[PDB]
Amino acid sequence: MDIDPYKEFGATVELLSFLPSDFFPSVRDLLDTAAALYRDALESPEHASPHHTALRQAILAWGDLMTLATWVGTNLEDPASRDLVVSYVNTNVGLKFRQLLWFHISALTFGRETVLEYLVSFGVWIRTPPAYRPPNAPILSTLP
Amino acid sequence: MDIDPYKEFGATVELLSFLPSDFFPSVRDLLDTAAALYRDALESPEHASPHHTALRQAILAWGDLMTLATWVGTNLEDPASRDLVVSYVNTNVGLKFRQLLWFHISALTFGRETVLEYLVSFGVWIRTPPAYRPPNAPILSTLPETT
Amino acid sequence: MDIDPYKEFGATVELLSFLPSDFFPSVRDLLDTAAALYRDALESPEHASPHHTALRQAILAWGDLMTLATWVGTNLEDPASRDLVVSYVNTNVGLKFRQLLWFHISALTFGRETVLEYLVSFGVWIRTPPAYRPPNAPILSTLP
Amino acid sequence: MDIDPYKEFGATVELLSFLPSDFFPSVRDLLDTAAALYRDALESPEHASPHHTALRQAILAWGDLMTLATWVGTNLEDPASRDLVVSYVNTNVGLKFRQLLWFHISALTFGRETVLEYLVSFGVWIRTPPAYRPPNAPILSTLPETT
Amino acid sequence: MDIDPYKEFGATVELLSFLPSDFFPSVRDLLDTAAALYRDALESPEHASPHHTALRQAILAWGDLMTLATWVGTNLEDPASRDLVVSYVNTNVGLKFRQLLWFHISALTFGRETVLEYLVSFGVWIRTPPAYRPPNAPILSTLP
Amino acid sequence: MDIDPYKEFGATVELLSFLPSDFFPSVRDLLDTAAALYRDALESPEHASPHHTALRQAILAWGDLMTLATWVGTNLEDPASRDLVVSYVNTNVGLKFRQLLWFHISALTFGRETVLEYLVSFGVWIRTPPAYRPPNAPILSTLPETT
Repeated sequence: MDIDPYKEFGATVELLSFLPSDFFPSVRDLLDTAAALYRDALESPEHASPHHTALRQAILAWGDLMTLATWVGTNLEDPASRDLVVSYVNTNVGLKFRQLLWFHISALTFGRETVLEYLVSFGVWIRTPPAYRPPNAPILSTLP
Repeated sequence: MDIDPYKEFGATVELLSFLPSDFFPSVRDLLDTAAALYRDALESPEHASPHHTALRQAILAWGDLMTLATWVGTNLEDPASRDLVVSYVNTNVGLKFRQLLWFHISALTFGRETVLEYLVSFGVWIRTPPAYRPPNAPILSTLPETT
Repeated sequence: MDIDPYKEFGATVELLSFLPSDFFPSVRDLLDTAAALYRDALESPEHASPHHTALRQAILAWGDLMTLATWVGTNLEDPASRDLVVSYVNTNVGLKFRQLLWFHISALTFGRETVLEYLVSFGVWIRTPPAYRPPNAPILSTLP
Repeated sequence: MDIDPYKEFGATVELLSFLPSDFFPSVRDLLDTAAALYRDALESPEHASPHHTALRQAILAWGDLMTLATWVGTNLEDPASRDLVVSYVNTNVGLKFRQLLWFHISALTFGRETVLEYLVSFGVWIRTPPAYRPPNAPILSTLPETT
Repeated sequence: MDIDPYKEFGATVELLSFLPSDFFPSVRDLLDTAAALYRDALESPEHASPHHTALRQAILAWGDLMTLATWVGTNLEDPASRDLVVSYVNTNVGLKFRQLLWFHISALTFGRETVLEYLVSFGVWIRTPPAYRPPNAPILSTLP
Repeated sequence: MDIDPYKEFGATVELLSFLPSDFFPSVRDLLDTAAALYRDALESPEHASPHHTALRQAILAWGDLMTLATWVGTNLEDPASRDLVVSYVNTNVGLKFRQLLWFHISALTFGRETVLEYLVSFGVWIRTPPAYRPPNAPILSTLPETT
């Protein structure tokens, strides 16, 4: 129905819909990265931040998902439709799950509020026309 | 790798699982009830308890899952394999959801602690064969009143 | 020689023998339970209450039994005795464990005391004829 | 699964192997030793030291083991095997045993701490050249060892 | 076996494995640089920071190593295998010893904690796609 | 250039070296013992004393060294030179390691100060010819008790 996993973290999907998927790196990179960065905490009895809790869902859902996606190519014998599904999956799926994936990470990496900026900010960069906006786009920053 | 979305919720999946599918109410039922219950606060931006959040993810998750389930029969035209997936889905998959799903609901509705407690004890129930264990398995008791 | 495990907690071998095998769920089911609740608490560097140790022992020997048992017939081509080993496995030995096994676990969540009285009152239960025997065998209920 | 029945007293297997398989006496020796020393105790409903348990446990275990070893060829007398396994057993199993088995024993006799110690320091002895070490490694006894 | 020289400095190898060797300049540059920057302190009776202590190990190990590597081309007469070993060495070896080398230096140059950033940060740069991420990558910075 | 990984540890290599190889226990032995001893705290992120750290480096170092030693015989196929390097390695090289290696271990196990002290005195031992110096060279004495 109607529910935005970003709103509770005080956010909006559109803000993201208007910074095309092409951006958010490939799940893997994201995965591997994030993973072995907090693995310990990740598998800890303390959901310090919602992000954490959430995270896994996307993980399972997906992990368990791909774990299934591959199955398709086992108990099924019809390469026409079998090798077709993988498409919509590893593509039109990673979408909502990639940016989001990253998105979340970004917090622990940097911070909730702080994040906002990189969002809107870029929003300006993008929308702002080709000839002016210096290709040197916004990037997840420093400390102060 | 290996992670348990209950590590924080002081419990484990490996455990619950015993649970014969015959236990968890129909997906929709679960969806309805759940939603139908806390509806407002749900779509609210206020993360009261993590449980809430994740749950929501499970939603979109299953959301697109079904939002995709309808996609299966839409673009794919191979009535043989088509129904072979919808099955595994609404079943071999929903399980994990329905399973955990419900549990969550139960939490807020009965309080994280005591909740598992029920689950716990019950454990031995099933881990108990026929002729004995009264067919009156313990039930989600509306939290007993006072002391 | 002559020593009873149930003694360090005041109990005899006959005691449990009042619930002829058939009751005690089988090994697997049992095991899981533990780790399924004390995963870490198990491999925890603390001996909170002996029990654990005991348990762990049964686990060892056992874990070694199942490591040797499976081995019996795979690394040594054997006759009318590669499927006849599993026979004794279950019946006269594993039993003692299953009970003692479960036995502990139980108390580890119900309080050794009450735990005892369970099989106790229950004893008469089973030993008290059917048509008359109460419509419900007392169980390791959270207490109520 | 995985677990070290030594953490129960802040210990790990490894340490063991470091030592020569031979090092530890054969069960028999070991067995009697205690049975003739602490028998009175053990049998009593006092868990004084967790050790007690594990100890006796290993005993049941092995007790069944040997009550099984003799059963290895009770009803059936297989030619090239029946005594080649009762061999392997003591070979790759009684090992894990005796080590701790004894360890345990002496321990209660020489308090946990001191116990650990001895072997520790002893360790290097062996893993240290000839004319650069005492006539032999130090010994057990009570008051002598460090903290 | 299993041990990470970076972990004690609160770090992880992977973080580094995912920023390919090609990055870390040639040992020499690194060496000469680092060397005559703290030489004094380097050969001082005070291991102020572990980095120091560690450092030399890699140094010796390597210094003493190359000191040997060259030997290969002395008491050995077989150019086929002699001139082959140098390969795996000056390449597949400098690896773990270069980034690490630098890595350590980086501290004294900048600082422990501070470092972290340049790591993760870049992690974002890299992973982040070609068309957007401005070639102007992260670089060891300033003071505040 | 010229550096001494002992400058900080208040000592020098040039010194120790006298030490006839016959002194340092086998590499493995050293590895085992060492590891086997402080195992946990070792793989721990907490730098207690620098000694620890460096030591670890020596590990990887030798680690890849051997991790490479196995590489030698794997890809290179010239049985003549092959064994000519493995030798220099496990010997002409291990030396420095075994040498220092052990020393470290000794430190934590006996305390930086007193440790060298032993080493020190010993110095004159070897620097002393036959017929005199009792073949009972001073030994790593478990730190004498009290005053």
